[PDB]
Amino acid sequence: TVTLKFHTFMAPQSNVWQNMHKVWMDKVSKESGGRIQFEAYPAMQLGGSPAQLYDQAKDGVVDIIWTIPGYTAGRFPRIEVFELPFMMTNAEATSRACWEYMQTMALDEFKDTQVLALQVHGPGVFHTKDKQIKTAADLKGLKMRGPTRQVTKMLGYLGAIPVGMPLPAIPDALSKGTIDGAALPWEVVPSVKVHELTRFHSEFDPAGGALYTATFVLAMNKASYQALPPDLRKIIDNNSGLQTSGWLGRVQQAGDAAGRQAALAHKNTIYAIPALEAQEFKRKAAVVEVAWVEDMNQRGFDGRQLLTTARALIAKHSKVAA
Repeated sequence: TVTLKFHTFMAPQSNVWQNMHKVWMDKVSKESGGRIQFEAYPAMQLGGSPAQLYDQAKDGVVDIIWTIPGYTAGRFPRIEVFELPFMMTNAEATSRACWEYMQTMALDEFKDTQVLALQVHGPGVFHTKDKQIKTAADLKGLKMRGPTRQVTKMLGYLGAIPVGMPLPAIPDALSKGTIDGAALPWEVVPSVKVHELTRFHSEFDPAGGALYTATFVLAMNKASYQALPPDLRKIIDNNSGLQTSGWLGRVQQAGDAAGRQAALAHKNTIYAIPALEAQEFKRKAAVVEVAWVEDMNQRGFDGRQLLTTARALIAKHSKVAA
């Protein structure tokens, strides 16, 4: 028997905790006949900032974490390709692409942990207190939250004043007024009561693509993983990799419907930006991927190859998960 400590920043009443984290741990426990048990901690209950989750797993403070790599500035530069403007098709396909990309192109980026899964969320949405966002000019001078440097870089090119912060910080920032709005997918909105703190929501019609998504890593302490009995390690392996990555993304995007409905029930205004206007967003944001390629080249990586591969892998896995 082995008890693994799991830590993350999600609230327990969230779509992620209830339908991804608890489900994954329970499947692992059940498939092991109860030999693998978890002491699970949501809502950063074991202390620290969300940016510190990855190092807690690496350092063996806990055994497994689920975090956004970009919560730790410039630590994980190559996975950021999936956060560039208008990259994602759907989360399941793009999550599968993320897994294969890191495994084949950038295996050393996470080599200090045992990566169990990699995934993205559904299409990003704008949530604002006062201003409806119909065109990019409506963002001018608004203080807008993003989760990672590539999303805040895009927001800056759209004319917003970008503010980086992790998910749990968003309510206190909305309430004290250090931000006017936030970029989030629909699925997470009710877990932070953002439909109660904002009045206007602008999504992108699917015909125009997805403005952005963020990447997530499910990472395990390497010592803890190597210390498992081979039979229990196999159970962990069976619940790691490509299929698990796609499944996590699929479930995260499947919660978007419920978030939109919570907004609608609260009598908020939802607008869908049509594909034609989406083209003005892509025009304004087009330099972000050019700058990322240049940053990768300066880091000694093959930035053009990484972006070329990422688009191809998204295309390929979208044939599987359409």
